[PDB]
Amino acid sequence: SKILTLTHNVAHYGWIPFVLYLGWAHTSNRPNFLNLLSPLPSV
Amino acid sequence: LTLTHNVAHYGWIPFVLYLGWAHTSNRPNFLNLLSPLPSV
Amino acid sequence: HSHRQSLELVNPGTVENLNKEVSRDVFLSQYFFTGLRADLNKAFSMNPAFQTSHTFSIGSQALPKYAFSALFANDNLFAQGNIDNDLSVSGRLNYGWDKKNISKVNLQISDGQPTMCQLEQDYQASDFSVNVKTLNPSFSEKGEFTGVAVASFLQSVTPQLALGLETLYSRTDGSAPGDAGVSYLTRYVSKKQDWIFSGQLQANGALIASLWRKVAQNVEAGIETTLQAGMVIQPTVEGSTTIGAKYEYRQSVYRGTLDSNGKVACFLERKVLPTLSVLFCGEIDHFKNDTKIGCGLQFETAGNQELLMLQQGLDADGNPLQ
Amino acid sequence: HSHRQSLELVNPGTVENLNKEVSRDVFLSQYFFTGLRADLNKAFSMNPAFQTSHTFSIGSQALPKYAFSALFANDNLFAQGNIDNDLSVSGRLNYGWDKKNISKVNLQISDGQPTMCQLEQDYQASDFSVNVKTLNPSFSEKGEFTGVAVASFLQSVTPQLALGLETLYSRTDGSAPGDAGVSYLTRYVSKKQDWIFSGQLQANGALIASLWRKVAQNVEAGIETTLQAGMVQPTVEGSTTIGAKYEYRQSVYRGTLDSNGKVACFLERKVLPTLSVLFCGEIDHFKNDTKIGCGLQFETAGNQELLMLQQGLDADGNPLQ
Amino acid sequence: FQAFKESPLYTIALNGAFFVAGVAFIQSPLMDMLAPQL
Amino acid sequence: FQAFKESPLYTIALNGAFFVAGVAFIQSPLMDMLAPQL
Amino acid sequence: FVRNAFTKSGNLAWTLTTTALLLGVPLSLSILAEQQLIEMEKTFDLQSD
Amino acid sequence: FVRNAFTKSGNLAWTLTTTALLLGVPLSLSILAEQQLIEMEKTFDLQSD
Amino acid sequence: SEEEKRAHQEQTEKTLKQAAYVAAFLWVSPMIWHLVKKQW
Amino acid sequence: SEEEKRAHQEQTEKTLKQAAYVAAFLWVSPMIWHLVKKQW
Ligand SMILES: CCCCCCCCCCC
Ligand SMILES: CCCCCCCCCCC
Ligand SMILES: CCCCCCCCCCC
Repeated sequence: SKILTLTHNVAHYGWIPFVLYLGWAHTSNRPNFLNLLSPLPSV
Repeated sequence: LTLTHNVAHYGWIPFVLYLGWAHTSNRPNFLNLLSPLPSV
Repeated sequence: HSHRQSLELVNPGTVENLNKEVSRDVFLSQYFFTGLRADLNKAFSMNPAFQTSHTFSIGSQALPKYAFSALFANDNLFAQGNIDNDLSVSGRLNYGWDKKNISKVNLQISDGQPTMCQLEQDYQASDFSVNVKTLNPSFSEKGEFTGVAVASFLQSVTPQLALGLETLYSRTDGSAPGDAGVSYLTRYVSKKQDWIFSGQLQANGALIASLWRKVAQNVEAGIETTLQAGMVIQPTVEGSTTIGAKYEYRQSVYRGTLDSNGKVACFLERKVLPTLSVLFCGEIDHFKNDTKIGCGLQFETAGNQELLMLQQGLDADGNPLQ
Repeated sequence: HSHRQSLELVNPGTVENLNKEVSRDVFLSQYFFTGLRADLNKAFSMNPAFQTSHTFSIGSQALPKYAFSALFANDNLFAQGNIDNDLSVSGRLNYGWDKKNISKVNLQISDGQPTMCQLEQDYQASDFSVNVKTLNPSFSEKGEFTGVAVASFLQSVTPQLALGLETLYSRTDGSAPGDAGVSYLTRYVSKKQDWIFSGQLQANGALIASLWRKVAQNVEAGIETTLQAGMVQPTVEGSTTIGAKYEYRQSVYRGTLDSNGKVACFLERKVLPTLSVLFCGEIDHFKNDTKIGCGLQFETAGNQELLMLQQGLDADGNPLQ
Repeated sequence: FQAFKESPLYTIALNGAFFVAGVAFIQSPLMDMLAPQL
Repeated sequence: FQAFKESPLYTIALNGAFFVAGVAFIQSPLMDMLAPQL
Repeated sequence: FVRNAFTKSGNLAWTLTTTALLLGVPLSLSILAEQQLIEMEKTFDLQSD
Repeated sequence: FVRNAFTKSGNLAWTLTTTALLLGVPLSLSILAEQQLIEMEKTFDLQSD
Repeated sequence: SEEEKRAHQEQTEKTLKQAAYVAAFLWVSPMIWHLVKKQW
Repeated sequence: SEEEKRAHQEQTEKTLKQAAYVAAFLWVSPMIWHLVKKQW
């Protein structure tokens, strides 16, 4: 695709957002971005 | 006694051990005095 | 070909798990670290298994200064990502077409260095196990394979004995002919399954032998011997022998090791809380007169109230398990 | 000398203990080590106080690999010996003529090295303290003193304020004339005795100021500032450190921050009545390195009475109080 | 300015400020909140 | 022989003897004695 | 300069986190052991009556 | 030759002692914690009957 | 030169084919063991 | 250089005598401060 040809040297930084989104779409609580990224017991 | 000056400092720790040993009521033996194990 | 079910052979393990009980359970090579370490991890789900992690380290050459991770795993998928403080990204993707057929992809991308890749296909049949993988594949102009390809096969010849072999093929530059190498494998498990023997006869002249034994319900023991042959125009054989034991309880795991080169080591994990444990490892090399110390901690949290209560043990409304 | 007894002054302590509470109780410079360590003590008496010790160590430059020690101490005598691996023998001998007049000897004899000696006389009056100390004395054939000689004086001028001074005289070579230096001291203890200030004006241009405070019955705190003067053109070298100590029934914690970027901690946990486990760790944020030490201490006894007493069950009788 | 940062007076001023602020923190009631009641 | 001690057969025999002695010790009841009843 | 402002904040967060962990974990263990001793002695005093 | 044998014996006793200390102190701590857990469970069993 | 590459390639191809034959014999082997054990 | 050493020795002797003088003044200090506090 054109997007894959335009961005190839920075396309590997979107892998960990994809794993975070895949985990987030299966949770019943569905926490926010800072709750996903923080190590504290956010609940 | 003045010609043994070079090795006379190895008798200080036996003197402290004897000073302690003469004041104990138990009076343990030499191997027990030098043994870390409880060893009453 | 009719009495295989009459023979009633079971599937052996994988070639990767040939000496798992000695190498990765009793011995402390996979657990030893140096310096100070802190690993904080959080769990958001349990049946689709979503987790994140943070790692802090100082005083070691292997571990990064900081790393962030995330993993997701349902019954036929496993994804993982990881990024360091030098901005190196690692990925992983296992997909199981069945419970006997798994395809694995493993990438590693860092700036200023070439991209590392690794592909693998695993197949576990009723009484044998095949595994073919490929480390750093590439192709030339004419269409010649470059990099190293490994294939292995393991077969149960009797309900306790297993025999196998493993082939290798490395062609580094692509303007030279490739190499080859064949290993030979053996694994014998006792009838009571209380001791396991495993031996290898590798392509690079090595020879590894291992023995595991389960002493009590809390104590295991192991011994491993490695002999490696080489050249200086003269023969040269380098040998080693390691012996160890593992004691596991409800609140602590202990591992201790002796070596024939004059090294003694220990590893202790001490669970001072249901969500907090303290690690200690120490070594003494009696041949060189030096030591290594590591101290660390592990902290587990949760991302919702049900998981918080379950990992505390209070369960629903302060009523524990039964 | 008529109204001193109406003034009602007290003894101001010693010069050596001028900042004892900050420097040797709250801070962890005397306790920090690196590597692995083990101490095995053994007691034979309590009122005449006879003890032995064994020490094992690996991974540090300060500690020796092995050392054996023994000490004896009654109400007016103190003897101590110590031998390491490689055969370095060290000795110590105090003797109190009175309860306030102590003479001290201190020898250290190692092979291939000159003998080190140190003499000291300590005197504590009703409202002042004197201390004369000679480090490595020598005399030539002509009759010239060679070595270091220190004399101190500390006077209580108020029930809370103490002032004093310290004089040094060092003549190393014996051919060139020696040099002298004068320090000035100050110690102020509060009226309720919950905070203490100490200050020094050293002969090397240094300036040390300290403050101690007892926050609760288990918590103490401290802060110390050092300014050094050097000629590298004048240069000033300085550090400021702050710390706290938490004492409980079976654990002592010490933790320290520093203005050069270092943090450190020290923990001693008594896992048994006769066993302790020590941990100390340091992170230097300016240089990005670390130090770790782990060790243990074991205390035993040499007779049944002391063995039962340190276990806590005094024979058939109850522990009671 | 940047000429004052290389002067020897900067170390003296910085360590004096550190000592005064630390003494004021230690004698404050903020130090009492760091002692647990147990 | 000291000439035997320079051979690779010395290391082979030493590690083989260590392995068979360790296997005999592990399968002996001394290893059962090394596990406390608790 | 924006990324130069971000990198120093990341390093500052790393230093604050590791300083707080090293100074705080052993003190927390000490306070936990003291709380368990107080609870055990209170249960003994309740068993006395 | 007697002093060399004494040197070898002392240098062997040091290695045996430090090996025994490093291997046996954390195992002893682990066994001690297990015994205290079993004793606490026995007190809970005595309270539960 | 070039003539030593053919010997190396022939030897490596021979090694790979020998490994394949050993794997086939290993797959056959349980029935052979059963036949020998039932005969004796 | 013997006349250079006499200035150094004179200076160190003067330093020691000045230290003795301020020690004597420190000993007589509490009565002086008591008189000042009582008069003031
Ligand atoms: C090397 C000194 C050991 C002790 C000697 C003193 C013995 C005193 C005997 C009193 C009759
Ligand atoms: C009585 C001899 C041992 C004590 C030392 C006294 C001298 C004091 C130090 C030198 C002035
Ligand atoms: C040659 C391998 C080891 C032989 C001995 C096995 C253990 C037998 C039981 C020992 C009591």
